[PDB]
Amino acid sequence: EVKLVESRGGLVKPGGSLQLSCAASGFTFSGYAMSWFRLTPEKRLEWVASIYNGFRIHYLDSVKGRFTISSDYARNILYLQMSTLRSEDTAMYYCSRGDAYSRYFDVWGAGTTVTVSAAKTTAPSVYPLAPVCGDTTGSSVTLGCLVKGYFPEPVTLTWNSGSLSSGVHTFPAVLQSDLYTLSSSVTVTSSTWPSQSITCNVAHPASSTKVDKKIEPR
Amino acid sequence: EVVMTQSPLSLPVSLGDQASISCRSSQSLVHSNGNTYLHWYLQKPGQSPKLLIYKVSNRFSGVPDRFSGSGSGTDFTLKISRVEAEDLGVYFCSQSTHVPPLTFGAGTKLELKRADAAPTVSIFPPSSEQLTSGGASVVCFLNNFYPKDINVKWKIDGSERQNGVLNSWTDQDSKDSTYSMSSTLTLTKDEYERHNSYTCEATHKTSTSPIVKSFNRNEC
Repeated sequence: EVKLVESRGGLVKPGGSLQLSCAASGFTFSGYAMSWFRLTPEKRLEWVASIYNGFRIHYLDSVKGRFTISSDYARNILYLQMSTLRSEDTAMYYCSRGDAYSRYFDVWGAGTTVTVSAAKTTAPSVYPLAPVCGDTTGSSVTLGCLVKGYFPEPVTLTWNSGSLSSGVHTFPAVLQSDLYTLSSSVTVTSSTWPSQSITCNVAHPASSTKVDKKIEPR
Repeated sequence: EVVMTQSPLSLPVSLGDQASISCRSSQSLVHSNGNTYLHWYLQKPGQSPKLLIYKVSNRFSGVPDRFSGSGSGTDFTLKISRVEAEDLGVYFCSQSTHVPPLTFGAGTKLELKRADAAPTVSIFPPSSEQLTSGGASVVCFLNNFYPKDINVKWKIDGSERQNGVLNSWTDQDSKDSTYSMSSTLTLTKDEYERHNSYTCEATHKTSTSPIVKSFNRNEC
């Protein structure tokens, strides 16, 4: 195959620095426009920088003076030195090979995440969400789990250790006080709970924490 | 600085149907050399972007003949003759005629159509565990609804509340094609104990009136 092996990303505090890289496999950089792109949290695709045969260099205005694109044509490795990192730089970065003549980009590396934040590794608080008084006698009943104040992403949430999969909705995390908050709901037949137990399992790799929260009445 | 505008932002279709996505540039993309550097890419969840069409109408190697591109100057169109499941994702147009910088449109999400469905709404009070820490989050789930457009309003003791609300939306469900949303109103324990009536109101096309779920704190 023809591909671009991307380096691992990282977590960095504002003002900090980090270097990304990609190695070519199955081809050579010579003649191509090697570039860096990024997919922001808002889900917008942005061009960041490009370099051609080591003598033509361009930068997105917002990164001039902070980011440096360079290339080793001998080893065929592309680099992106990011300094004076800002919160706005948080995104998924992609290196890519573009045709110099037609100006399109056909070969892309896998996304590499770069998060710029002052937050420290924090385990999440896992709160059980039990039905209000009166909504436990319908055909089905919905229970929930609120995972609040963790950093960094991600967390793994399951219901009944994974055996309960249907009728589940786990929502994308949102930032709250520079920390992440996520929620998940599970809907089961009215006769199931609480005679049968329902438990929210939350794993947060970063903090080596595993929290299981049983959802109980009242 | 060439601005790229795609229409629509979301395109629901049924498998087998034809689809058309539009892209407009703020300036003509015809280069002085006569070429028009307008391209179309597709990006699926968890994957990197994939080139589909380059220079308006050139299908890239390996791309199915169901994809075709047309247009000129400032207006372009990507067409899919017969939509297949693998085609679902976000389509981006991009220009490289006036560079730097190379620019992209905001993208168009190709999604699946299905019958309308009213949301199943559930409201939850702050947990005793969270209250002990001085916080009070009231949560509302608006599940399995269609179409995706929906509005949520919070009321405390009957009055609209805007501060402290955070929302999250799921992508279209792969099994039933519906959408879901979670809305959380976060207050301090102090504020929560200051009022009694908490209400989550949903406005959706499936109802002329907002769908309402509520509870009173002093009851639990």
